[PDB]
Amino acid sequence: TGRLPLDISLSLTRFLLSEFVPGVGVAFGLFDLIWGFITPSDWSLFLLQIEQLIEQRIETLERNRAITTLRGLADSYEIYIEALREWEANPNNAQLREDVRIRFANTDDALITAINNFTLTSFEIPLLSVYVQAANLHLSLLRDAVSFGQGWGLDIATVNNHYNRLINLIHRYTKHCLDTYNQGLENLRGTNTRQWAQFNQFRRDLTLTVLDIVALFPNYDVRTYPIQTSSQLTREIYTSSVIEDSPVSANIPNGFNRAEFGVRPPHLMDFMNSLFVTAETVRSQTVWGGHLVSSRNTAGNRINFPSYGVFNPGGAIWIADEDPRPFYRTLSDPVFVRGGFGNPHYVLGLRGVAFQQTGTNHTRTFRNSGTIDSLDEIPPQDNSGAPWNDYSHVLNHVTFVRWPGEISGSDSWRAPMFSWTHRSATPTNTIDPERITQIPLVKAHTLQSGTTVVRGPGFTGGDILRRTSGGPFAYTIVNINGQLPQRYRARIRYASTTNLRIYVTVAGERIFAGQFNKTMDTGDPLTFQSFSYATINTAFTFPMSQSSFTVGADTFSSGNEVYIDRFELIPVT
Repeated sequence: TGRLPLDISLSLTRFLLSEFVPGVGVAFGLFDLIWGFITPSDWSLFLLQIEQLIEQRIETLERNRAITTLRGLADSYEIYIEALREWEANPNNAQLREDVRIRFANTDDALITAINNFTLTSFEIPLLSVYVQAANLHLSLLRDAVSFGQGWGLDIATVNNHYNRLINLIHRYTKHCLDTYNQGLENLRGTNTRQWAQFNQFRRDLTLTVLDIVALFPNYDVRTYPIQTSSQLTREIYTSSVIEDSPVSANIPNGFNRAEFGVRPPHLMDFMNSLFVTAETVRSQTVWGGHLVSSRNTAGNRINFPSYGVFNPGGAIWIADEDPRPFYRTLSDPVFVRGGFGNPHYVLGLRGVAFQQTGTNHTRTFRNSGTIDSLDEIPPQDNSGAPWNDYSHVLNHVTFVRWPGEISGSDSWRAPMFSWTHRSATPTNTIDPERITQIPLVKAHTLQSGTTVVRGPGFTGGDILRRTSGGPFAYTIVNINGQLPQRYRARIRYASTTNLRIYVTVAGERIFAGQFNKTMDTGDPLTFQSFSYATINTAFTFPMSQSSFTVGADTFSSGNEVYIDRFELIPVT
């Protein structure tokens, strides 16, 4: 099915979040999930998805070559995997060492060629999801050369050069993907709701098939991540059947802008657990007219949002009240109905929607279910026969945009918009003594005054925090697994226009700090290279299994800019 690239990409994301371990495991994983699994016809569906979004097919001859190249890569990687497996079982065998060195080089060269072919082309945009797959495999292959090169018989300078290449290529490949994605998205920027639909489908599909993978490229830095690491994707993606399934552009002013207004501004993460909906009758059609969401932050404190649309507590429909299990699916029944000679105006709304719940698969219904299935847009990350366990995303929030055109001779537009977060972004923050644990700072529960959440540059997997003067950034509650006596060090992924002090406060008591360097200049676009890792030298323990953890930065002139993506806890053993 044409959904295959989304299915495959989310299964890969699942793997790269949950199985990034030292040894041959990642190499074997990529073979089992992608390169040994996808057929040529399957690779064609990767191209097809983006060709359809941008309404531009890749020119036939070049398209056929792309598929040939991908088939070539799978053949080359298969041979490498076999040599790698044989070598690992008997590493002192000189023949097996020579075989894996040669197969490594052959696959390296093939990927270099493939990536070049997908860059020097007028079809960079429709080739972008096969680019990200070739790039991903290349980073994995170089990680293997760094991890195993000495064992294979590569000399010190060779292994070091492959490491330097690996770090450079994380940058180059990130930069290609974001430049290409940014262009593609601007190309679809428009005026109308129909244009917004296509724009948002592109955003969503390329988040799932490209940006999610790019956000995990840093994990391939095996010198920075020499034990198992766990990432979280905290970005939201949006669905809206009212906007995306309408046969017509809504007759409303600035419809694109009004639809994009329903995307929440950057914020610390929160998780809906209550939803109440008011039905409105407009020009004879009953639709979703407004609603009330309530949520919990990562500390478990309640956040009560002002109601959306026109919400009346009386006769509200209960979808959820303080329910700890989120929804993984919507089944939407939109209505697009106009009169005829006299009354050419549309009502565009949601007549009914059913929600189905993670774990239980219980259904909660607004009026009735329909046949527009969110799983077609945001599919499971696995297939066990149970989407309610296999889901990739949970329903994080519901927004609502409206235009009461019935007042003034235009369309009656009532559009609920559904915000989905990747299940990796859990409603609480957990530190594990056997992992480098990555906690995006948007998983904080309170900002210091003067700290703002800003939209992420696109390659971090979500939003980031910014200050322009010295102070604490934000306050986080963490839950520590295992034995409190485990020592950790804190490592901060940051960008800064200035040298500065970065510190963490553990449980409100002790503050550990280091002096770190400027990484960029004021105004520079953020790239992979803008970010560095600040390792605070002092190892510490948590005094309680639930502890506060503050990240701050100090000792610089106001009007600089300091950005923090995430903190990491490294177990010291």
